Amino acid sequence: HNEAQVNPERKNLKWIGLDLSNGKPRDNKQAGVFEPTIVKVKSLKFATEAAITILRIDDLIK
Amino acid sequence: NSGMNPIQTMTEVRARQVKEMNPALGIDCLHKGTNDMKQQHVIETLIGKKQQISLATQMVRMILKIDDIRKPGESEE
Amino acid sequence: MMDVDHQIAKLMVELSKSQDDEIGDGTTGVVVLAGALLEEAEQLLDRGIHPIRIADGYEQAARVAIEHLDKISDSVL
Amino acid sequence: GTDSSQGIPQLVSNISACQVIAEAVRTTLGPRGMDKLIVDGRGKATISNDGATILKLLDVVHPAAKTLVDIAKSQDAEVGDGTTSVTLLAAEFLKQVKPYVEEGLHPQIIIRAFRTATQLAVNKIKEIAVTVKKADKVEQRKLLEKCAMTALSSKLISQQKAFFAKMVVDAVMMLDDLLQLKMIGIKKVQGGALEDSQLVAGVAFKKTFSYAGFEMQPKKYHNPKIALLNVELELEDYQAIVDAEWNILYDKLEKIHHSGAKVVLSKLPIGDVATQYFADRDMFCAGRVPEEDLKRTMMACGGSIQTSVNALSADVLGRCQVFEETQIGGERYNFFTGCPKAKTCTFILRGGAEQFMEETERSLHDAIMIVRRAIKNDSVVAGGGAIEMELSKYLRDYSRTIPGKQQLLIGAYAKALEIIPRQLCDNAGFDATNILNKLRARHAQGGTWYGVDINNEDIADNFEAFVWEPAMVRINALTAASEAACLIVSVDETIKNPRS
Amino acid sequence: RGKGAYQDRDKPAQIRFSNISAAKAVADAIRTSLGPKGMDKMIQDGKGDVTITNDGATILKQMQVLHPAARMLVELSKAQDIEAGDGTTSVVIIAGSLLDSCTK
Amino acid sequence: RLTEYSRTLSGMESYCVRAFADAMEVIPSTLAENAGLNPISTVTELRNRHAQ
Amino acid sequence: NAGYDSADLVAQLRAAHSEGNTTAGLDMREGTIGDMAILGITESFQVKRQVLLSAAEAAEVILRVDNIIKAAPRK
Amino acid sequence: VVSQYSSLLSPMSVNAVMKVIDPATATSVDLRDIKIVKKLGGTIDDCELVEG
Amino acid sequence: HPAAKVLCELADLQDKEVGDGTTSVVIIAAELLKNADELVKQKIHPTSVISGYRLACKEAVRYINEN
Ligand SMILES: Nc1ncnc2c1ncn2[C@@H]1O[C@H](COP(=O)(O)OP(=O)(O)O)[C@@H](O)[C@H]1O
Ligand SMILES: Nc1ncnc2c1ncn2[C@@H]1O[C@H](COP(=O)(O)OP(=O)(O)O)[C@@H](O)[C@H]1O
Ligand SMILES: Nc1ncnc2c1ncn2[C@@H]1O[C@H](COP(=O)(O)OP(=O)(O)O)[C@@H](O)[C@H]1O
Repeated sequence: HNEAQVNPERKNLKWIGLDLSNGKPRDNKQAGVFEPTIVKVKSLKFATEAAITILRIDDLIK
Repeated sequence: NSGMNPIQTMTEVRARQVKEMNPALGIDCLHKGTNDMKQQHVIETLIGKKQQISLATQMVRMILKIDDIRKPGESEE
Repeated sequence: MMDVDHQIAKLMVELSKSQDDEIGDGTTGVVVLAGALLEEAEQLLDRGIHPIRIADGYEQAARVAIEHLDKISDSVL
Repeated sequence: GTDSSQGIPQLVSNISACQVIAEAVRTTLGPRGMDKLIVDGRGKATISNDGATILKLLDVVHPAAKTLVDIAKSQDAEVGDGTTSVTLLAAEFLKQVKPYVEEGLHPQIIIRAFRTATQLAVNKIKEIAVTVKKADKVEQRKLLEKCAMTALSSKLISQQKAFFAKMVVDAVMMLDDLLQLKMIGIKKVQGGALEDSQLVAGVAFKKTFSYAGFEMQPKKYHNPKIALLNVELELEDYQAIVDAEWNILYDKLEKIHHSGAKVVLSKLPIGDVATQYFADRDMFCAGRVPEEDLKRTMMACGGSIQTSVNALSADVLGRCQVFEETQIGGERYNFFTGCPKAKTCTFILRGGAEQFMEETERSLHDAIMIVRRAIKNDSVVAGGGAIEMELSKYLRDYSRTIPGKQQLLIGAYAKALEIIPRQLCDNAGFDATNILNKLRARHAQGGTWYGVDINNEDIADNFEAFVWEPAMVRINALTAASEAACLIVSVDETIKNPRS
Repeated sequence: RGKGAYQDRDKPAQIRFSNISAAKAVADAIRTSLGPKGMDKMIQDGKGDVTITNDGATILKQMQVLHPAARMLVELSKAQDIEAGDGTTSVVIIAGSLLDSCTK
Repeated sequence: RLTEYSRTLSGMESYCVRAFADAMEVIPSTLAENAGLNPISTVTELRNRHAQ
Repeated sequence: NAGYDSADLVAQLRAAHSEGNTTAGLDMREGTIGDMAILGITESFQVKRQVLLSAAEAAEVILRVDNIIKAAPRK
Repeated sequence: VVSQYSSLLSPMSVNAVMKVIDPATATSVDLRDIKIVKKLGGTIDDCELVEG
Repeated sequence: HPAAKVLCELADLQDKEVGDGTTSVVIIAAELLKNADELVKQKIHPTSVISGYRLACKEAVRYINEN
């Protein structure tokens, strides 16, 4: 994924998934393992909110 | 040490020293009734006082820059 | 002849010895002056001030005090 | 030794020992760092802002501690500029790869990654190193004076810094012969002002009670020489020892002008109360001299040594230029100057304040190190927390390029290179965290030589600030730190052999 | 003139210093949770009860402390909360700082 | 304001009022130390600006 | 309770009562003498007399006890 | 705790404030006019106003 | 432990919202907590950490909706 950004001609290198059959880097858009956008967006948002809430809690001593 | 009120004497002597510049306006420890320190025949070497100030400043500066002491703290019985 | 344990007390002891064999009188002055210097230095440290600038300001202040002492000098036979 | 078993736990123990040994010296980096006072037995606590000087007096017992101190000592012996840097850098490497050893990262992988990262860093510093030696070095020495001024920038001695820098570089340019701490020996004198301080091309010592008894010496003598004598010179079988004493006393007077010696050196006391017996000599005497004085006088023109009772040589009054003995501050001082090869420089530490000894040690010696490294080396870069940022940025950028195990290790290495500005700005006292972010932004986008300013505690393009660091010395320091880190990481277990 | 009152008795003074020290212990345990830029407190109950919040007077209700000065500081904070409803965290901090000033 | 009043309230109580002001001055210091930036700076520019 | 002088004020009030000033008392504001009638410091005659008599009676009661004997403590 | 959402919650919260008070003659605001349920779980972004 | 209760009920909230991803959100949250605790032991006041995390989340969602 470094080449995805450093190299402007390597635009179509952004979906190197994980082929769990062999555990080798692999094109995944062709492979077809897909995740809904809403799922990842809400997952990241909820993880960040949970992190903020926990980090905002320190009013004990132990 | 004596017992007089410190801060009122402090302010009064400071105001008088503002009125007239004099290293002889200070505390009347012996209760002689006058703040004219020279009139009470008190003399000390200037070298002593300058050395006092310089030594105190140097020692305080040195202590300010030291933050390392090692202790075992085993609380032996 | 104090049971000094921390090296800072020993440093104050050598301060007193240096003032004593340098002059002889005023050895109490350096100790009390350092005590008060540290008195306000510890609140300045509590405010969150690193010792370097405190030491520099203290040295400037010592120079000012020495200049005042030189200004208000008076000598006799 | 707790969980000092073969494998990773002993490596964890070594890393912890390295962290502990770093903590002691972690706070003295830089010219404005705090000093350390620790009890050392009989209470002779020593004040020393140099981290290496702290190192010689530590109590290292862990094998990791010893195998880091030895690397530090080797670096100190090779060059005196930078020993806290290498130890603290290696400690950072160790503690930033510690979160990787426990996962099962085999140490050989870390060794390979460290070596390749060190090679990348050496290439990067070589391709960025800038040579400014040709920029008016032999002539127009004002650049050297400006570089020396950094040693006392925005300090209470800045007003007097210009003249001191000019005359020390003047002394050095004819003394650019691999100087060191012992070669240039300064002396502290009380009284007077600090402005008229000078650096004689010789030595300076005081005729103490055990140094010289005779006075009004023939100062204007153009053939001085040192005469080393290993014998005393001061003032019913009792008559036998009385006669022996009289004979010895009479015999010790034959090495004054019969042997032709103007300065006599002896390790036994010279009686000032016996001056009336020393007045007949009409010649200078020196007793209880330091070994520094002995070596400086020997290298200057070379004094004679006498071994027998009446030893005599042809170098008793040989070739030395001129003798000097001038009272300074109301007290007579001895100057064994005036020699054909007087390759020494003694600073007359004129000053009312007696406690400025450490201040002048940390000002003048650092300034003369700066001028010596500027003269000897040719290529320098703007550092003071700037070049380390460049190396860290380049290594972190290169990390994402390569796939494999060593990517994460090189990333941790680059993350460890950022500690030098951290420690420098913390020792200054500023908010370390803000300095880091400011440096990183102004360095990644702005420039390649933006560094910290210790005076106003903010960033500055250190290339204009003239914060120079010799490229070769920095390369050697980084190589030593990487080698120490690799050596520690490549270790599994110690062998005890307590008794049998 | 000269000397005034000898002032021989001194123990209640140092007892009051101890009270001020307890009050500052409570105060700087409370101080942190003030303002949006601020961070919640640092106090654990001896019995083990736990609360987690940013409004000070809730923490004031957390502590089961011994010294009466701390208890009456809690009373002060809750009284201020009853009266106006804002700045309660500020009041305790001001009180502690004033107590240290009285010490000096 | 309390500091300058204590300056103009010369007496035994003047330093008491000065310490009152100094102790009360902590709330902006608390907010500033929450922000990391120098509270001493924060308050000295606050003093200067309010004086201006 | 205010840190004022004791002996000087005792002597001053002694002299004032020597001239017959049964109204000369201390003032906490200045630590000097004054007219309690003018200064407003007034006290009930009955309360003060009761205080004095009760103090004397309690002192007399206490001084009349010589020996105190303690039985076996319960703790 | 509502720092970023303070700007968000201010309009709705204030509008609910005038719902339980008279913004013309009520000299005192009753704190007992509004009750809160401690619903285990949830997110501040899910603010819900109930008039019943 | 109350922190564990908070984390697991956030996980339940995410599951009730979108379904899949409970493991991912829990793991990411724990990783963020431990990294931020290390960084706060690195003498960083936590509110700056919270602000940085929120900005990073905003940039991340904008990036995802773009790439
Ligand atoms: N004026 C200065 N500005 C920036 N950095 C400085 C300055 N003076 C010294 N340093 C830094 O201090 C480091 C070494 O200082 P120090 O640890 O005190 O002594 P040593 O060189 O013996 O280790 C150098 O790497 C140098 O970058
Ligand atoms: N957006 C803001 N910007 C700056 N300061 C604020 C802001 N919001 C609140 N404050 C400050 O926080 C302080 C305390 O308010 P608050 O914490 O709500 O009361 P309490 O301390 O009783 O809980 C106030 O003095 C106010 O100046
Ligand atoms: N065929 C696949 N290859 C690689 N990864 C997969 C595959 N199918 C699912 N995944 C991964 O599983 C993760 C989500 O699973 P998980 O969150 O455990 O489900 P649940 O939330 O129901 O427990 C996604 O991040 C996705 O990358």
